[PDB]
Amino acid sequence: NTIPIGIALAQTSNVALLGQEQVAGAKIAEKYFNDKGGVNGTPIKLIFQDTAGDEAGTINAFQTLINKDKVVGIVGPTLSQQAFSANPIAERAKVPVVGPSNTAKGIPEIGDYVARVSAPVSVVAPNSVKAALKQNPNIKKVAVFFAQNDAFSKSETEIFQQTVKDQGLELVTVQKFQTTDTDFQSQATNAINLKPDLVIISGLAADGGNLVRQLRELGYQGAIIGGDGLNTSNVFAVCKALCDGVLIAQAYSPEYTGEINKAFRQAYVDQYKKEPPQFSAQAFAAVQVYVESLKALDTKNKVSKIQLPELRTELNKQLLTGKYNTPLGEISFTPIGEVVQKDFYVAQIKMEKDGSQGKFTFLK
Ligand code: MET
Ligand SMILES: [Mg+2]
Repeated sequence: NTIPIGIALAQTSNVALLGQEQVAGAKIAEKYFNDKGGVNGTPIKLIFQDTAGDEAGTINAFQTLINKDKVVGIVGPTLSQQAFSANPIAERAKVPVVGPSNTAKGIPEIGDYVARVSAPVSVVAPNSVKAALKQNPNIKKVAVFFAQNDAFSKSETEIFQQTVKDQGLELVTVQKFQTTDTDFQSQATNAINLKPDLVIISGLAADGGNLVRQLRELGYQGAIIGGDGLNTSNVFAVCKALCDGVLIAQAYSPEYTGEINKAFRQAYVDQYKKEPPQFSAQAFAAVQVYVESLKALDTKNKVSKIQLPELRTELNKQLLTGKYNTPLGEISFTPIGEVVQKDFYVAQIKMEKDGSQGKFTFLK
């Protein structure tokens, strides 16, 4: 006998460039917690249902997990764009959802069954602008790009734009694109002609990487900040050597000294031969929230005897009250399921000159 937890992430489509790291983190969590006896002796079982890259796919994944797989709760989805459409399905069904990396404004507000372990754009994004200004205090003109078809990108770019204004910088242009675009010559040239010292991009991985590369191809030599959608080594293949120098804020640091992060990091590093990326840590933390909440609930009210609808409701109630020592640091939730997290960072992409390999270097 095992306790089913649903994992609804992008395992196909271009969104899987972001989902990949999350699936990896979730699998590491499953082994980590089951090796510790699962929920008071009862193993958990992660049940994966691919969301693909759109809303319909996420709705279908949630409904399958809820109705066929009878999961006690869901971790997912990958994108805020997907969460806004699909999470209300779980809310109405009274099934908890914990978002691992949905950072758009308004996610926890979707309902009483929606929480997230991922700090939102308003708290993560401004640090990368401050970091850019530290590396070049003479930055004055800023060009901003964003994917207008993506909910998170629209949310993130508003934060970036306000931060630019508050830092006393000149916003010379705001350019729009679609996440499905591969070509950005017109927008990139429009920005370059305005001589920005800093470019900020809010998109996803393939699009963001393509835009970074094209900006460099077209001769742009200034600073570049990428938003959370570019926060994966999967961009390295796209912009290659031209990814070098891109600043990306982080809601996770491998060097954080919590015991579980040490164990998570070591488990990750030993397998993947590189530092755990943010999306992997965040997915681990989401599974952790479910395991530790299930343990706490089971101790007070043996879960093997609770019928599924009540189990879901009590698990949701429980997880909202918990304090968790996760790879992300010590976290908890507000009464509406917003994450409470103290520490944030900025990393910078460092490419090898050949362009075949790179890493994220954390700024001190
Ligand atoms: C794992 S990709 C997440 C991208 C962005 N944080 C969003 O909310 O969609
Ligand atoms: Mg909520």
